[PDB]
Amino acid sequence: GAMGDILIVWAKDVDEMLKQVEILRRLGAKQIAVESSDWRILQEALKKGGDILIVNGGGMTITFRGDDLEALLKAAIEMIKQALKFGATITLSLDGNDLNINITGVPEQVRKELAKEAERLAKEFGITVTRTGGGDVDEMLKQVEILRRLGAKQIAVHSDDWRILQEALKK
Amino acid sequence: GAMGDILIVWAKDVDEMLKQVEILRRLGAKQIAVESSDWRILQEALKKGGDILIVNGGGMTITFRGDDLEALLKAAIEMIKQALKFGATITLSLDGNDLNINITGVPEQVRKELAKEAERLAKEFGITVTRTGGGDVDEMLKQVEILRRLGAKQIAVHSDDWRILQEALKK
Repeated sequence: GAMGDILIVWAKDVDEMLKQVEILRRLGAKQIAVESSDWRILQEALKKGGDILIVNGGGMTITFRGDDLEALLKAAIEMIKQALKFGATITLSLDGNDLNINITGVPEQVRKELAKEAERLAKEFGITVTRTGGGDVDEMLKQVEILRRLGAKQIAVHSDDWRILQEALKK
Repeated sequence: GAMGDILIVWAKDVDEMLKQVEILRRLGAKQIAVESSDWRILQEALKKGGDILIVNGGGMTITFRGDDLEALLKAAIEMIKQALKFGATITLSLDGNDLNINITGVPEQVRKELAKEAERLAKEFGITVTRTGGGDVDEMLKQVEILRRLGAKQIAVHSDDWRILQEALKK
């Protein structure tokens, strides 16, 4: 199209991913790359005819959920400060009662610490939290090979995510 | 490679982009997609042999700079709350004394408001701020065509960015 070749659709839920693709296809979108921490969502993207994927190999998605946006923001702000200080790249967006946080570029131990901190903040601010993705480098390698077997043509990795995974592989 | 085909490198400075590419190439990285709000950085990516680009068509990058990280975080947190409430996707990362904020998925008027708010917060917290990118839909279309003339093979747009730009084109 006039604005580009590929739209990037981010998802942490397979049904929300399919809803977003349908909206964009109705607006005349053609090629769609799906970005997700959930390997199953990337597999669904391939099943439905996508072949460009963006992974979260070493990181995870944290989703705070609640009626009170000010409570979600208080929890997210503590996650932002801690994650940034450890050298993370963090992406935030609102979707109804969800505040979605995609985290990359921290070692596995630090990400597990952040996941535990998310659970503590959820309890502190009277909200719920879900984790999407979060695995080790061997699982990342295994799941990338599965995506290729299922017909992925282009798999993209955030450079900070890749550098963390390469460091984990050397160890 | 074993972890994927493409690394995504984000940049708001052309020299930092080239530094990151060299680091990754030394670690054995091959294909690199460059993501930037600055069309000149995307043009440099093509000049140096890249052909995959990720734009920020309707959004912008805001960079707070200062010695006091707690001051940068105070300014960034006000930007996060305001941008999220308007329906933005925001990506944050630290790089030395810079706090980088990539904003997509808000209409042009709201983005201009956020840019003015960034200038006010910089003054309030005794830090500096720079804007990278930020243009209208006609400029976006013009610059995408220039990237294609300069040999771009795949141009990706965030779906929220694309939906804002499509809405601006209908108007």
